Amino acid sequence: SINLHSAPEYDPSYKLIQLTPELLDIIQDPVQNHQLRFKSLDKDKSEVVLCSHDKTWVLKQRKHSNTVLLMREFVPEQPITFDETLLFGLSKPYMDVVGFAKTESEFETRETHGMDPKERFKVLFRLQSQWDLEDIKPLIEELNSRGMKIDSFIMKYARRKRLGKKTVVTS
Amino acid sequence: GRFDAKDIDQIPGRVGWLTNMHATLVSGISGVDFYFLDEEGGSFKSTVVYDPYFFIACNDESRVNDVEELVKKYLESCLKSLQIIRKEDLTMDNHLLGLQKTLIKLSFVNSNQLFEARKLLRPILQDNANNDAKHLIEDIREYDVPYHVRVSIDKDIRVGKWYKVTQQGFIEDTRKIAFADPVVMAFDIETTKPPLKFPDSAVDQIMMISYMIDGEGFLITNREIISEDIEDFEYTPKPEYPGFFTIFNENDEVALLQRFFEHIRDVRPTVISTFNGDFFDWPFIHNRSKIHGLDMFDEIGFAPDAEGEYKSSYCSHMDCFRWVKRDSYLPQGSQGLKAVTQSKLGYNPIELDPELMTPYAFEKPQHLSEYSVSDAVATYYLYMKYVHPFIFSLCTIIPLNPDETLRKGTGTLCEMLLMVQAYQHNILLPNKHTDPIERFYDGHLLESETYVGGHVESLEAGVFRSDLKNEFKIDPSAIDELLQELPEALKFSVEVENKSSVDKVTNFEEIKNQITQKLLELKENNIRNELPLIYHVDVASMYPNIMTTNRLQPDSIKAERDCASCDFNRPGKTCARKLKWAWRGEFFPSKMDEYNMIKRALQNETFPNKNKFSKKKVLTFDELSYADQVIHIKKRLTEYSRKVYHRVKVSEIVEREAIVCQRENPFYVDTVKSFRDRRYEFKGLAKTWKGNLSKIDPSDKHARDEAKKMIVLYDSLQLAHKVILNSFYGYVMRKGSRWYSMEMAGITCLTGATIIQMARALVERVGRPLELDTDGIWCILPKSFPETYFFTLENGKKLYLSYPCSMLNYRVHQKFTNHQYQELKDPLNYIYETHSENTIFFEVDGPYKAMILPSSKEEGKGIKKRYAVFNEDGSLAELKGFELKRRGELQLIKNFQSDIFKVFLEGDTLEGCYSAVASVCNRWLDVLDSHGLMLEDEDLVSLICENRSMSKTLKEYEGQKSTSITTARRLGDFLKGLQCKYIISSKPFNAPVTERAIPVAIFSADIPIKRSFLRRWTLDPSLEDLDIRTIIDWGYYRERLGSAIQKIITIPAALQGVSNPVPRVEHPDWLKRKIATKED
Amino acid sequence: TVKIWVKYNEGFSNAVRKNVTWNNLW
Amino acid sequence: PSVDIDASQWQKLTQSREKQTTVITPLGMMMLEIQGELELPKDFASLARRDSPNEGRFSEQDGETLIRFGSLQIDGERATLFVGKKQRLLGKVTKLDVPMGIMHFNSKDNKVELVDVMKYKVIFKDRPLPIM
Amino acid sequence: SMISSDFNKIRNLKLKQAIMEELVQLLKSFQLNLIQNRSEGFDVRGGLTIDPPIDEVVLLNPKHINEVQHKRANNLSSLLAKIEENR
DNA sequence: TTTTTAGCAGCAACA
DNA sequence: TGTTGCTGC
Ligand code: SF4
Repeated sequence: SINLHSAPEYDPSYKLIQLTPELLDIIQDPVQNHQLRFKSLDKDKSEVVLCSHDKTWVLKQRKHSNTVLLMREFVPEQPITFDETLLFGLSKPYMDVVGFAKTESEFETRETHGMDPKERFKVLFRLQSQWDLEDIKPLIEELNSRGMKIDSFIMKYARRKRLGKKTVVTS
Repeated sequence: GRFDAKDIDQIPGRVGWLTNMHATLVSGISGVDFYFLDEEGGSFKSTVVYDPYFFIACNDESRVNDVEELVKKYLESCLKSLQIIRKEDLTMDNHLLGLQKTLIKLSFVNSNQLFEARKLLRPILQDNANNDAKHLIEDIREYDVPYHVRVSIDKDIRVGKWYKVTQQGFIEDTRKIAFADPVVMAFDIETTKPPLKFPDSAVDQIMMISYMIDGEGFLITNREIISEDIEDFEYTPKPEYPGFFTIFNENDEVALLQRFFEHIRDVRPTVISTFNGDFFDWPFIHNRSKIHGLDMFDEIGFAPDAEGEYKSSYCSHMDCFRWVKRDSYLPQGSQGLKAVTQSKLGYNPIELDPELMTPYAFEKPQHLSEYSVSDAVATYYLYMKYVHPFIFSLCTIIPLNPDETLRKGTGTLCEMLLMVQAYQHNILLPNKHTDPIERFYDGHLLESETYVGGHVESLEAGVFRSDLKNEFKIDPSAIDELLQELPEALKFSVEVENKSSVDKVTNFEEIKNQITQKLLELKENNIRNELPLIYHVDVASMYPNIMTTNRLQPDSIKAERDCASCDFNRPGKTCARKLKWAWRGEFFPSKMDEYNMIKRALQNETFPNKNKFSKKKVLTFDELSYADQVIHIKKRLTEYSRKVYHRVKVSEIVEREAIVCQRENPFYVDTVKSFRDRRYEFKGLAKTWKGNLSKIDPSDKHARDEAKKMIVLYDSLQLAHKVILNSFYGYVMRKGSRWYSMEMAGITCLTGATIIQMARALVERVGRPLELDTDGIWCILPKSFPETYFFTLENGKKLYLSYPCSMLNYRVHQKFTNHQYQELKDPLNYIYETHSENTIFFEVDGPYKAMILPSSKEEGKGIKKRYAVFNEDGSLAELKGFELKRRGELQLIKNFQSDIFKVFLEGDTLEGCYSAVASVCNRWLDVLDSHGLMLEDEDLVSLICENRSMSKTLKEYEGQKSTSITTARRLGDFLKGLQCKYIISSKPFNAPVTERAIPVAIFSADIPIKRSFLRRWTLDPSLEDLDIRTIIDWGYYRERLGSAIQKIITIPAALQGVSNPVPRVEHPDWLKRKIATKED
Repeated sequence: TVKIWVKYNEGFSNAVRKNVTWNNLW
Repeated sequence: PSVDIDASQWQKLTQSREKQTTVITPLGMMMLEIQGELELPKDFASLARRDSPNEGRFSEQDGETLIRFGSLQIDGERATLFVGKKQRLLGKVTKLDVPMGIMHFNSKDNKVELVDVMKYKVIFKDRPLPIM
Repeated sequence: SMISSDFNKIRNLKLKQAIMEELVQLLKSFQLNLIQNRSEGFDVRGGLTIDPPIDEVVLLNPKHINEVQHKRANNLSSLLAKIEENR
């Protein structure tokens, strides 16, 4: 069996980051110039990203309510013998591990590319009471990166109305 | 121009989908405003004006003109117009020959004038009934239909449907089946509260409002309460539930309320969703708004209605908790937001203790904001995945708006559907049934009458497992019957179940010979000890199918009189189907002379006037309402009956017979048949769509996400017709509803009880039935039994055969088919055809890996409606009774139940399974027998902890007194909805458990405070030890766990005759005696 | 000396995702 | 600001050493998750000295007071952790869906080092029992 | 006549609030207390009454008594809510 | 003021 | 030992 010990003081520098399959492939590549780099625009405000040589992920910390202890194996400096308590199913000790860190969070990586809706729709409907389509699409791209149907993007404030072949946008 | 709905695109005005409808008064004339999320547009309303109306019935059709002149002259102050009309009345003799009741239609300018006409006519009806053209007025009909429901029925306008609004009225489109996407807001609110109390809107503030709009998240924070500025963050609990939250840090509670009302005006939501916001959120916002001098109705259009529910004109209020209570099929222990999120969205939301919310606004406001946005995300995705598609689908068929469609009881939804169908067939609606205030049986006063409902049996108790052997004792004569029935049962499976012809089936004799061999081997070797097949056989839509098969409606149940008055009543008549039902009275043992003696005694007593601003404080007995007279009679009869007869009630069951007309106008049953077929239609369409969602390419975003929403849609119209059908099945006993039919309900139940007892009596001869509940039988069959087969058609398609199912269905069709069903082939000549109708089929579910059934502590008695069932993969398929899933309860029993259920999948025999389960029982007994000196103190606390919530504290609480009541009072002494977390203390010895309930929060309190209250609560002034283990009643917790062990395990094995696997928990003395008398 | 134990949480909870600043690491 | 992750040493050690066979990597690592709070003493140097010599429940190693808080016995997928004299935890070795990775932020030199990559975890989801 | 006036005809909320503030000042100048008579006894609508009852001195006409009582009940609840807000 | 039904488990009191 | 109430399946 392995005896589990704990130190009075943990090193808080050790943190857990989730490694997706793609991250694993990147990690096992000695070829890269730059392997991975943590980047941020500033120290106090901007988000922190994780970058490979050709892709960028934004980091998000996710706290959990459990006690998570990482143990590393160690070789005791002096031979130490422990008493047997009423413990059942105990093999001879062969190595020793110590919980050296206590982590409360993980770092998730989400792929990312390395203004008021109602007002913008109001001004769009203004200059032109009735708008085309291919004409209005590049005008509304800027409001919601939610990846939606362009009609839904428009219906956030202005409204569509059809006729024979054309569909115009009014209110 | 010429009106034709085929040329709709030339038709003028505007097309739109009707999202919201309300009754209005226009410049007053009555009208309905209709709100169209509309296509293309953001929205637009349009108004339909229509005269409110009702009917007068006459007793003599020869003098209708004398009644017409009377009512013109008597109602001149309020009547707009009058017209003589004709309707079919199914209570009229010979209406089945086209005889229609003559009626006077009274029409009004508005609903107020209609109500005054009712106030003028009601005295004439009361004089005529108790004591001239006045005596020709029989009754008023259709006078109580809601006005918007009237316009929706009479114009066929339905929410969820698309219409073109034109001068002539509303025209239903047909090309657009998909809903429009309304702007959907969903919100939740976080409030301050005092320790151990509920929030009070008079003193407590709103801390935050979390919301989502169409998938974007928002949080408003009140910076008087929230200590830091919260930054924009993501709460995405799954990749299918994104939640990006933009934060509005507002200076105070009034800026928070103004921002919330401003943002509602900007986005113009046509749906607002909440979780329980009818009774917390909106009441709180509205009271805080009133304290700050804001009028929430003039700000956003929201006000409390006559029920105290929050509503607007333009926007529907979709309280998800209404759907959770009515439609989700969740038991009441799983109806709180977290347990709904776990059971429906399949994740754990964030969970905060309500006592930590107000502290965390100052100490950890980021973690409070994470909790608040979690409940907005949970509410938004609960609405969009479940409530939205379900409610708008119901609106496409029901003449109600979304708010009423969410909130009315299911039997009222049946009433509206039956009113549409009766109106479309020109049938006259019945008046609402009024229960007689008293009834008598054999000169005894009835307390209540009813029928014998669904049949339920608990036959065996034990562990049954696909890998453990069971003894079978097959009746060889049942196998001889099955061998003789086999050719016609297989033909029936091709012709009736699979709707094909035997001539197309290439392997018919191969399948027949394979089943014949297995049956012959089971006949010769009729005593076997082999593995089981664990099956459930259940009747598809049982009561609806009994109703359609027997042509059961309340439009047919005829007396011998109405049957004798009918011109179709000849020698040789086939159309009078006689069916049995079991009536059940509960009556007082007292006779009519004793009743009259009690009445004469009460006439000498004096009673308080239920009058308020009124004056006369005292009434005599005869000055009371007849309902109040009978309430006082029933009270004195309960005392008298108990004193003279030593019992309060007698109950008696009488088998009765009733006549079901087959020739009677088909409108009820046609609604049921047609509704059943449309649901089947959508199940079919569903399957075709399932094939479409997989056949195609995998580029998920390639204009095929419209196809998947419509899949949810047809599923939803399927579930919708489903609820509507099972409801018709109930509605018919809806006291106070129309089309009521207490009989019909008794026939439906007794026919069902007879079908399931017939099925059980076969299954008991070829296998072992374990439990029977109404429409379902749980059984074990021998593993050698004939099971699943496939017929091969000439076109290479395979038809499915389940022999255990088809052998039952064949016997159901030979015994319960209606060879008297009549249908009207020629409506001009009143020609009826007679055919054979039966729609009653078992379905089969399984085979299953394991089933666990509990036994009683009483000798010879099973426990009905309690079991646990497991799939072949070891997943928990179905459960019955049990706890844990409940709000509060004792945490020890929840953790024990979480561990124990998965372990019933272990072991290769029934004894081996009970031994693995007994290992876990002993481990959980060791924790208690060791006084839980192990583990950590706080953990012992939680597990031992029992939690209970109080509904409304206040005076309900000055009221009763008990353990929680004791915990709440002890929290009040120390520090609606309060969570009473408590333990039970050993001291005072011999005191009731309700006086030994100590709040757990005392263990975390300062040693002087802890000492003073523990001394006062244990009645021990000398208590110096303050360890939680010496305070706890370990004997009480050991009895609680021992009683869970008895119910879930010791019983099963010992009830099935296997030795007791947990000897540290003894059997009850009746069960010990029952085992000893079984082994002797 | 025998005062080491686990105060059992009745159910597993995973908290809200949070953004990370440079100071969050150091 | 910006800083690289140094993963050369872990990578070289990974390529030159065999594939991970058991729950413990060749470099000797293990994680652990407990549904609860591990209640430990607030001080250790003072309390490590009063532990009698026979028990050795609080040992001293290289000037650090380590507490012997339990024992682990791995039987296939099943695993048991004994804590103190009064706690027994039953759990399982589960293969991680997402291989976790431990790193190390050297604030001093502004260097980041990849320490190791996990593939398994030992989870204990049931209420602790006495050691019997 | 000022207390019995139909405030339901006034669409302008600001003007309704100003009149209600003046009426609260008049009720205070005459020391007219709004008492909730809870002598109803059946938890439905405890009628609000003015103490002293000016109604018994002013209302000579039995037809006007019934009309005024129905109008006053809705006004007195609004006035009580405003007196409680001011308190 | 609006409102589906009956059969059953089991805790706790009292006839 | 039985019935009766209540909650909730
Ligand atoms: S049984 Fe025949 S004759 Fe009698 S009421 Fe019914 S339809 Fe008429």
